[PDB]
Amino acid sequence: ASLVASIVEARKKRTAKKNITPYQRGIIRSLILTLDCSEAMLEKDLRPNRHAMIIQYAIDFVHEFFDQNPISQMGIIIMRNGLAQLVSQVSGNPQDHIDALKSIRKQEPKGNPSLQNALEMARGLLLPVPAHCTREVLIVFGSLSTTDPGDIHQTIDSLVSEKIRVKVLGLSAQVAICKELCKATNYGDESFYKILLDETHLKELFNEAVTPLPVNKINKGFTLVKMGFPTRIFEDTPTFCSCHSKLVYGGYFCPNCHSKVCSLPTVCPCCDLMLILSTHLARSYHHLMPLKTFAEVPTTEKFRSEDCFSCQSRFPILTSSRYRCEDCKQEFCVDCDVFIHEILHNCPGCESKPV
Amino acid sequence: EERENEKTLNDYYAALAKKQA
Amino acid sequence: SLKHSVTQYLEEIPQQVQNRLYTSPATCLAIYRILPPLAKFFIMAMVFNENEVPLLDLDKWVNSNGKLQFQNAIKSMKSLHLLIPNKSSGTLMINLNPTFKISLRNALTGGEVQNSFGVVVEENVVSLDLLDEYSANKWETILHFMVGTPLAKIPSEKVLNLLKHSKLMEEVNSTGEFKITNEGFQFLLQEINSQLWTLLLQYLKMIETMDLVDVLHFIFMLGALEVGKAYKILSETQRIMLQDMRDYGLVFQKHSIFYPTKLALMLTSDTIPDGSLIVETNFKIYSYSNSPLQIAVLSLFVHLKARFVNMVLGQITRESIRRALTNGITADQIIAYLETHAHPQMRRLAEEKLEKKLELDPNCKEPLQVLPPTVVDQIRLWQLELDRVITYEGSLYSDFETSQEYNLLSKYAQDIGVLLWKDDKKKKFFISKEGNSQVLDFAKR
Amino acid sequence: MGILDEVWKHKLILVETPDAQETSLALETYRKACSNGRGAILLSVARGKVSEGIDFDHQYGRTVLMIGIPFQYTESRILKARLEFMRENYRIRENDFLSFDAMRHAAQCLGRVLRGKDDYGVMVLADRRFSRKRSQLPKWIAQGLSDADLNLSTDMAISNTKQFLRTMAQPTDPKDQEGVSVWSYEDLIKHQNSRK
Amino acid sequence: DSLSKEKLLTNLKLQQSLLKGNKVLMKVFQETVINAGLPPSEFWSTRIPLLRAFALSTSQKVGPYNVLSTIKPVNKVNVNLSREKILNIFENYPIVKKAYTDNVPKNFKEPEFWARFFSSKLFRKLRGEKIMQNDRGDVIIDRYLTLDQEFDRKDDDMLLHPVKKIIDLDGNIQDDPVVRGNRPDFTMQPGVDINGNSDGTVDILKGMNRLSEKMIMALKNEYNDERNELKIDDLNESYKTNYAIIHLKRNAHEKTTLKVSNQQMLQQLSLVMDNLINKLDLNQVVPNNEVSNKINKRVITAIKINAKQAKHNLEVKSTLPIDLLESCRMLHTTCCEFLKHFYIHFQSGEQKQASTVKKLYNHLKDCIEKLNELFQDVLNGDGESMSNTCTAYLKPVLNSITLATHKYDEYFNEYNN
Amino acid sequence: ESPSLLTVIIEIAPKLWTTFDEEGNEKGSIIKVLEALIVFLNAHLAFNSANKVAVIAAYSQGIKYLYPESTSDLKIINSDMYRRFRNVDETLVEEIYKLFELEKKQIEQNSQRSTLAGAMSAGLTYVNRISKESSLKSRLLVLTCGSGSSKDEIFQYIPIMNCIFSATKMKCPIDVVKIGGSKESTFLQQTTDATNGVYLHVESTEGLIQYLATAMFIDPSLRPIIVKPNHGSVDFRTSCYLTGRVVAVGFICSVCLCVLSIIPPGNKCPACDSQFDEHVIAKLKRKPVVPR
Ligand SMILES: [Zn+2]
Ligand SMILES: [Zn+2]
Ligand SMILES: [Zn+2]
Ligand SMILES: [Zn+2]
Ligand SMILES: [Zn+2]
Repeated sequence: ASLVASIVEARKKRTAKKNITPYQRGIIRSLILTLDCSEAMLEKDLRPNRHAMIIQYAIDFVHEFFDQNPISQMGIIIMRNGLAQLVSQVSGNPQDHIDALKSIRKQEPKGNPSLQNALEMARGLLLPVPAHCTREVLIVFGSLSTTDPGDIHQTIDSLVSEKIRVKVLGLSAQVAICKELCKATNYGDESFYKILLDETHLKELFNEAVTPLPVNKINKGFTLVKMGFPTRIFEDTPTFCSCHSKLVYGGYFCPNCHSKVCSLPTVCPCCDLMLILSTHLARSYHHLMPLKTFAEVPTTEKFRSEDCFSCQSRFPILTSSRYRCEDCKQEFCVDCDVFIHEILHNCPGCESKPV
Repeated sequence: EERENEKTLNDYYAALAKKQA
Repeated sequence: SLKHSVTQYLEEIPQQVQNRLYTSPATCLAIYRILPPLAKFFIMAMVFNENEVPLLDLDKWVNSNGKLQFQNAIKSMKSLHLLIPNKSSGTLMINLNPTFKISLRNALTGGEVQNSFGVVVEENVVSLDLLDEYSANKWETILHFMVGTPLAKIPSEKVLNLLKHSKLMEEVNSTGEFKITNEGFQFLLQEINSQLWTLLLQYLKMIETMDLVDVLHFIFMLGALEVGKAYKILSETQRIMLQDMRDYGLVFQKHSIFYPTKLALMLTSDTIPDGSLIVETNFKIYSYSNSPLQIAVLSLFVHLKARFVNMVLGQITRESIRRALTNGITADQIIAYLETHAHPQMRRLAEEKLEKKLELDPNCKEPLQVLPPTVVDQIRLWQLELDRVITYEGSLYSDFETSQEYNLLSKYAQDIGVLLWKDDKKKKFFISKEGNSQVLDFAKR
Repeated sequence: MGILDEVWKHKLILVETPDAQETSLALETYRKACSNGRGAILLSVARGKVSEGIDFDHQYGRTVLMIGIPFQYTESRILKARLEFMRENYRIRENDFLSFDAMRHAAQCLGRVLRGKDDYGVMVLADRRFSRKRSQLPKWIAQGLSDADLNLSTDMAISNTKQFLRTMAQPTDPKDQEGVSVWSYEDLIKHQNSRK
Repeated sequence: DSLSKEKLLTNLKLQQSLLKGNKVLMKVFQETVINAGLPPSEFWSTRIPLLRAFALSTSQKVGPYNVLSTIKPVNKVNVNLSREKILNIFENYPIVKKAYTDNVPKNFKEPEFWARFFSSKLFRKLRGEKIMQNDRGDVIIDRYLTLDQEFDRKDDDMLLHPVKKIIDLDGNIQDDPVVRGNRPDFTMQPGVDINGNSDGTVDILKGMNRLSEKMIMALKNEYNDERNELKIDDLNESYKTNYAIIHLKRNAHEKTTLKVSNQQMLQQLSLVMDNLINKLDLNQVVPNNEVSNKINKRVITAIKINAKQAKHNLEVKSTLPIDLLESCRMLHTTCCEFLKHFYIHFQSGEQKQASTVKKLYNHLKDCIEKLNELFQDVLNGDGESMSNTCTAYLKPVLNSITLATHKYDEYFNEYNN
Repeated sequence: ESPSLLTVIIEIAPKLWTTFDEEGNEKGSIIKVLEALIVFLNAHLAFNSANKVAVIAAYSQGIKYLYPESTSDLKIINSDMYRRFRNVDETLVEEIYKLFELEKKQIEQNSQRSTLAGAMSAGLTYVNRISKESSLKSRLLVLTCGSGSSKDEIFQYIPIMNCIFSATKMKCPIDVVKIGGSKESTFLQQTTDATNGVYLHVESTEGLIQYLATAMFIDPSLRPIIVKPNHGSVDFRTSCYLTGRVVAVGFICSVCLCVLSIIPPGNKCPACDSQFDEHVIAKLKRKPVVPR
């Protein structure tokens, strides 16, 4: 009954994932990572520490977000001891955020939260943000209480007026205020306020939260952006960079002012334009067209092939692990189907199928 | 040290001089 | 130092004998496998364009990160008489050995191989049930003979003479028995192909004509052979040493055909786990390994209790430890066996606490022992209490005139390797009797 | 002795004031506290004014303690005369009635948590003598009560509340209750055809 | 509020404080504003988000909390006196603020002052402790008891207001207030003694309550509906993701600035199958060592240039003296600041900024002459051997400077002429 | 120093080599190509012992798992070869001749599509299969006969980006060998520059094994301590979507990000029909305002 339980849990997951839709999602993103050094995250119920696995899983999320969404920029606000602090603003450089993260790892967490203070200066950080740059904040919380200098509801209505969507990730259980926050922040939706059960589910929440979020018709931002690629020149001399003024052997040229920069994807510092490559736009076409799930055929029918169409391995008999792409009508194994849906972004059976 | 203070307080009265003028 | 010992024996072998060894493609393939990646790259770069290159071109190609290993590769390449570095037109023209070059070329192209791959009969039989089992039987018999338990199938007479004449399993005929030397406990601690290399090194060291290049070439094609097939019975000396290594259990020979077992591939290359032994402060043994060989080799220095299918148990006694120390077994050999039989749980915990203490400090006010010392240092303090003395017997002088003469005569004895002891405070030293005449002659001069 | 002083840092506390004006203002503060999410803790009598019609739901109705059996004070002459009175008339047992009436008051207090099929909570009861009162409990209340839950302690009560909040800290499939607890009109029609 | 770019430019004292905090921003400020003569208004106009970040950092305060419940005195008790805790107590309790404001400068000093404040009855009274009449306290602070009681009645008066109807239990108790039944037991009355005087637990409950409404009014500071809250969405339609889908149309245009036949490919296929089934020769592939020599010539021609590049595949070590090195660094940095302001000027697209473009172009021409005389000075003081390094190093920024001059000149001739 | 998973991408197309040998005189050059491939794989398995070799090629209408053999004897080569090498080469040439029997069967079946995207897809699936089994260094080698005029490359460009991302995550360097009348293959040059690979375009089938021996022998154990010999220098830009011209600075539609060198006619996206703000695009069209 182990395979039957695995099949019915995969059915429940498939019922959750039936809504495969090509929604327009948040691409030009601006992120704030609210963190807390409070005394609640000192508890050794988590091994070695709540704050420990916060530090390492935050480093992993920083890497995953800079990979999956390179063109976006993400900031870090730390809550500690009655007043929140800023250690990293929004940047295309992960290195500064990683260095701040390991500085927080070196230091001790202690304090008590002021979520209104964190939201207020997060509001000020997102104040000079363009309209196409979507404003999103991620929230972690290890407690059940927060004292705040003033009322939270004016802050709530003001941030709703600032057109923001926010996910909140609590430690213990659901809190009614954070549920209301995700409700009013996310147009009545309360799927944005989720609580973990263990570290495996916690990491799964991180891997979900790297992904972009679909955007509504009513908050329409249909416009154009003035984009331009830089040109890499493998130069023969140590040469000054525009930003840090240090002598670099090779690098890029600006498409307009011909200045060089250390890294991509970054704006120009001089003529002030976003300079990316085809990789960064190429990173999210599998968001732009998704990959619909593949028809796991039953063992009752006769099959076109009794071995895998892709990895070329023979199919088993009690259950039929022959998973058929509806866009290609070729059955694949469970291993190849899971790997293609998690990594690959084209069906080779659909490459075989002529159109 | 002290040498920044006379610079920025001379500039304090310089900004006031253009404020009245 | 196994490939280093092979290269050292090859460099001891003179230049034209080496060039005779470089004649044939199988020997050149075996030597191609011996040489480092850099020297392998150099000879494959050179083998298809017949241009003698200056050394300065090689210096231009070589990045200085791998410059030391480059120097090691070209020094072995020169000392093996495989390179021809001459400074023709002022710059060092470099040339690979041409016989080696053409034999490697014929091996790569599949050209003239002269059955250096093997004089085939190709009348193959099953190897799993005949060849592997005969090899396991004969190798089991000689392994228990090297343990010391009595067994009916003794080794051959020439390998018995190998153990007698060699310092490896000294067959002390005054006691009438084969005896475990310290060199032979090192032999026991060696890897399987290391043991094979030690056996052939001793056998070639004492065998004389039995032509030397016949021994060389025949062994290199023996390593180059594959498994489970019949082959033609080659030279006469190669045939009688083939029947000799048939008596070693290495080949299954049906008295012209012969069927080389897995051991030819073993000679060519190697191949909570097996052999992972739980150490104990209780000094009790929970081995993750069981064989009659395992009980046979563990009984030499452990009081054992019983055998199960993977866990043969017992107790370390200090009597067993002192038994090992009186067997000529080094405490370093015993502890080296303990790192070969370490266990994953204590290894994980030692790595976690190693990172934890290196986060604090490198010194830690304690002596260094990464594995848990409650099993180890109790034995190792008793192993520090094993030898702990030194004895000088023979000629001894005292009360010199000047310290400079003392240091000069003592330093001279150290240079020629006859000094056994010295003390700067007492201005006295001891030298061996062999070195007495040389030190006296230096003292007069 | 200060345990109130140290538990002050978690939430607020309100107690049933003798003036119901102050009690109403207290309820307003508790409503605003659960609105902003600070939350407060409430104390009132099983025969008090809060116990006779005040509702609590989905953050207000989350868990309710009863400590000991809510008995009427024993040495009331009116109570003893009524006890004798109903025994001579309708043969009503005295101690059985007293237990039943205390369970009636307790069940009335503990019914102020659940409104529809969406609220949830843990129902915690603190006395040794509570175990023999499943018959005096209502049918649906004792239906969710387990026989293993008849004698529990604070540690595994704390544990079971933790696994409760992890359980409904997560969503649920609508199809598991699409026609068995919630009905559509078509589900009602299908049940009607099943009955006939 | 004071959040506009105008107000951020107006806060000159905040600009002074942040400038004094930073160091390289000071050095940039003297070189631009003091040495070159840059107006401050457009110095800080390129730094408006940084000004805003500093303004938010300075302009924030913390949540109120009960100082008293948290702080314990721990025999003279030791105190970790924090001025932040002192002001926490001050704007927590204006009675304590008023007791402070007439005692330090007039009556007694600060340490004897806070010693009396820890000693006082009102300390332990307003602290989470019922006041004991056995305690001597501080007789000077005992005059503040009736003043704080007046504050209690005044705060109760301003706090008291009409109550929301559905929540109000006064409607329940006044639903039938003419009931003449029997009063409840001693259980339901408050805790009093045999004299009828209470223990004061209702009084301390009133005090902690009044602390909670002070928190409510601190939230409720300067800084119908019943139908919706009584409506239940449990049996209603769930929220619909009204997110727009995207569809693609794809037609890539080809680039802007011989054909074999089916018979030809069939016969070549026939020939190559004939050759394949015919023969494969092993050693025919070895090049003739002259065409292989030209192969080696082409390979080493690639290797020489590519490894010469790979020879040059904190910054690099420099032969410049540190004074000249820093001077060219700061001149490069301020000229970059000029050119970024020039892109602000040119990309503005306004006739209003014409005199700004003119005067800044004069400043850039001065920067050009500064660079030329700089290179002349390094030339005559060093024999050009590293002044070549200085000129090649500062070459790309002056190249973009010349690009800006040529753009300004060409556009000037386009619109003027 | 590691069990080095080595796999070669082969793009097989009769249109490509027939264009090659009718443009030039290299009739039967593919025979010298296969012999050089056989010698180079023999050299690779003579270098490492625990290494892996797989061969997969993509014909006109599809792909094939050429090596290893499927999960469901003629001897052109000699018996004087080593047994492992002879077995691999004999399996290879048997699969080649059966594939040529298939090619003769469907010779006038004509495909204007290319299954190269599926070829790199299936190659990377099998590379992940091998690396997931049992710590294995990986290097992938592509082969093209680019003398035939490529019909379209833009539809191939997006799985090129996907496989570049996946292989860059999978630490794999990929080198290009090109044989074509065109000097460059643009996206292949982008692939070599991005994925730490070596671009090369040649014409002659002779000296090919010398070129492989000199350049294609770099292994991931010793890759970063030596210069890649490639000479290309690329910008990773693109032609415009609707006008087909390479653009220095331009526009992309903020919904769909199709590259626009100029103002889109209809004020609307030519890839996802997104209408645009007329005031914003008028501000973009505004030239800088200059003193008179
Ligand atoms: Zn830089
Ligand atoms: Zn620029
Ligand atoms: Zn598969
Ligand atoms: Zn498909
Ligand atoms: Zn579009």
